[PDB]
Amino acid sequence: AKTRSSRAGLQFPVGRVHRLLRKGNYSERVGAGAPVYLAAVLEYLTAEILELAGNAARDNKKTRIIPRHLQLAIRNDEELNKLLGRVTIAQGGVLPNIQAVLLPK
Amino acid sequence: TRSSRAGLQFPVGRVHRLLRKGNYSERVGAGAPVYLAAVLEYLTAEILELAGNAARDNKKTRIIPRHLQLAIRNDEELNKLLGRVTIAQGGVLPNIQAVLLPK
Amino acid sequence: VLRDNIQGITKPAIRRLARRGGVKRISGLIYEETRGVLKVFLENVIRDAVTYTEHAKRKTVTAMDVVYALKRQGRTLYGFGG
Amino acid sequence: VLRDNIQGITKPAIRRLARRGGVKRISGLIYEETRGVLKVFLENVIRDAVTYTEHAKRKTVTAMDVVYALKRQGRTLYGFGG
Amino acid sequence: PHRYRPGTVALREIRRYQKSTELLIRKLPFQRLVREIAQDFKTDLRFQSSAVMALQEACEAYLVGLFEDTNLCAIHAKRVTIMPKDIQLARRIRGERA
Amino acid sequence: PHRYRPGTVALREIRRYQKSTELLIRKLPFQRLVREIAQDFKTDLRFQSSAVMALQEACEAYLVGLFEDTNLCAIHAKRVTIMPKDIQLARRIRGER
Amino acid sequence: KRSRKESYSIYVYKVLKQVHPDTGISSKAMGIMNSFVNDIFERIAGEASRLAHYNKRSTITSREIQTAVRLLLPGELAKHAVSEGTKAVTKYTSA
Amino acid sequence: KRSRKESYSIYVYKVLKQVHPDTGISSKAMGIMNSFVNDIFERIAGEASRLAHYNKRSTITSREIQTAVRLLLPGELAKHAVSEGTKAVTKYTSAK
DNA sequence: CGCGGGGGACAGCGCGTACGTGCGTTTAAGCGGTGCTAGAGCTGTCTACGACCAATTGAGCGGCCTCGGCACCGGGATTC
DNA sequence: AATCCCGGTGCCGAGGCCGCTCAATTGGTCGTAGACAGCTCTAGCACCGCTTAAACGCACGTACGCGCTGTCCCCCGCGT
Repeated sequence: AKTRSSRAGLQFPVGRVHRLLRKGNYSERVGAGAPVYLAAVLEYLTAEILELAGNAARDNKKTRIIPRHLQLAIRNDEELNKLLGRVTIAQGGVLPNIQAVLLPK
Repeated sequence: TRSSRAGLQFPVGRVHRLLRKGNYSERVGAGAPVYLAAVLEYLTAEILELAGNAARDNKKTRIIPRHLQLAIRNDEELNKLLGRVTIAQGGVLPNIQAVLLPK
Repeated sequence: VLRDNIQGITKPAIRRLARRGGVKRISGLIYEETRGVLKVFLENVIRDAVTYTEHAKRKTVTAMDVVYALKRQGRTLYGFGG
Repeated sequence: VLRDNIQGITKPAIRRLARRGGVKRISGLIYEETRGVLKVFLENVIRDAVTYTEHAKRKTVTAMDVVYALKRQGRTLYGFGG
Repeated sequence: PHRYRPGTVALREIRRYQKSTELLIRKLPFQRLVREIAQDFKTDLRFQSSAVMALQEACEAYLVGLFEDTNLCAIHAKRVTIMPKDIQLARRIRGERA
Repeated sequence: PHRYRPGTVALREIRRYQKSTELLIRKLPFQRLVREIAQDFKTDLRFQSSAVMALQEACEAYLVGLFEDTNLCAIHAKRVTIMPKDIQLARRIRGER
Repeated sequence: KRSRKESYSIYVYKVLKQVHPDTGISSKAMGIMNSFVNDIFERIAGEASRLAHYNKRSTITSREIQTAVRLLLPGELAKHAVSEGTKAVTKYTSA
Repeated sequence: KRSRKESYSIYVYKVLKQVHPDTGISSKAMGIMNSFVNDIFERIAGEASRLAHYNKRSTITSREIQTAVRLLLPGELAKHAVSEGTKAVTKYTSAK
């Protein structure tokens, strides 16, 4: 185990995150555990979105995740929709939602 | 002092200290604290003028928070700058919707 | 124990706030609706303020914790330490 | 010269945008109103994008200038950098 | 006796409360509500008096502004009376409600 | 011959354009509008083609979300048709004015 | 030979292959995921910077990142993110 | 004992004496001006910090403060503030 | 861009009632005065943790090609 | 009628490998930020009672919500 990612059991790069934290003027000093924690959190959120986006692609008979699948995934999940509430997903569209009073009686 | 050399009442030295202490960039130019301290002095300025007017309109000689609120919310550009700001003990502007008035 | 305290935000208190907001006539169902909204507002604000206090390893919530939380939510407040 | 370009945003185009928003029926005065809205929106964003472009000592507005500007207004955009 | 037409004292109160800046909710009921809500997040907590004052200043300003938008929604429906539907429309547009 | 009742094709168009992600404004008229607005800020400006596409993605998204709030304003007034007063109420509440 | 432009694409591909080994991703979708990672990076790191400043600390440690996740993420998302981060720090410290 | 907390209170007073020598200010209103100055400080400095990173520069010069004022402040307020900034910078460098 | 007609906007009216107004009754907020200690804030020592510098090493990117997921479609299945 | 799901085809971007390099890692010194225990001194909590302004509750009717209708035209559909 030479990499800091293997040492933490992560797929996300602990070394690169530690670099960006230092080259970012966030504080004078960056602890050794901070990049590890962050890369894991970044990895968890990444998995959470790709899980719901791969499901959306499968519902649309697609093997590839296109931006609409990310939009359907985020806007259908309550917490993902809140985390990206002030975010615009390019080529994502909107959720199908027609108001009731517009329906014919 | 650097304030007198620039002709300012606001402290150029303190602003230069805070700019470096605040982790905004590696280095801070010599003109940046002067420029920033002048803008701060000008906005502080703009509020005190309109708030001192409000105090005089309300027959006061001392500015209370309501005078600052009246100044900002009646000035279009100051109201936009502090659009997401709450002035403590400021109240609101007197404004009744028309349809609520008796005819 | 403490229970039902939201009702302490009384009907005339809500009326005074509506008057300052320029409201002339108020439905009867408004008052309970306003109690739920104020609860959510305080919930979102106090939750962030407590998270700030916990990180400071304190048992007393400071006005700065409230100010920092209001700034988080995009409702900046002047006059308490901003 | 270039003049009246805002009319390039046509009536059927504004109609299609309203459909994706779930709008069923559209008044006749909406189209000129929507043009004024879009122009105000474009003015505010392009103003900041140019301000970034000028600071970089460039004559070409990059997509990063727009992305930085959209993030300035609180309308962050994914898929073009940043 | 004597009786003003319905709506006259409402207007006198609007002019009155838009002239002043003092808080409109009684301080102690608001304070006990804050402690109850805070306890559901962390037990055994103390509050600075200024922290509660900061919370009350922010909440009342939030409520006053929300009543302004609510009033505009009722006027939009050709109505003088505000209703929960007006508040729900206001919060929906504000992005608070979904 | 055949005629749908008014509202049928409108509902049909809502479902269609809520399924797709393509831009709904024609590219050339939008680009001419961007160059004119920017020209009234600074003369002799060139645009990366992606800079115009970035401006169009955001504008259409802004107007789509604005028409969503506008639609809710109309329904609150027991109406089905959106009107300029619905847009102005939305932008006022949004803090845009 | 065009300029080196870094991205998170290789790691997004890896995580996607763990969670959906047969599923792919397009150019635009990868650009949004790259913008998502950068956005949340800046949000957490920015909140951590403010926390250190509020407490007169010159250091951003994993404790600052943890509280930043608690203030930023909604409920269940923060809960799992906190455990997945503490799990990685514990491993990194021992080895 | 004693503890020391800095504020812009003395400079706001000096500035208040310019426009309104016959008018004072309360402590609450003084705390709002302190919040106002701090808030506007953070917004300009944060915008200037992003300007430098966007253009791959390590320094925040007056040109970054100048551009930050034009992005933040609205129209006439910005024109006026740029006048203050350039004037004070000129008077400062002409008094080295 | 025009054509043609359908239903939605809007205005007028009327009914039904909810909310404003007033008074008498009732409740607790506000006041200021006193007493208690918890906890914040100041203080004082020691040292662990991170910067900072240098030298070695592979993790990560551009550049590369092939290959398959899927955009494209013309026919048949279905559902308003 | 218009829209959908299906089986065939087809092409270009995914997803993979080639190999170079530069960012990460390693081994190491120096000092300081901040942990920690010690100390004091503010203000937060508690509790009480004299005062009374505010809140509560009910009675009355007034004028506003909304339900109905009726008309007139402003959008929707559709062919060119």
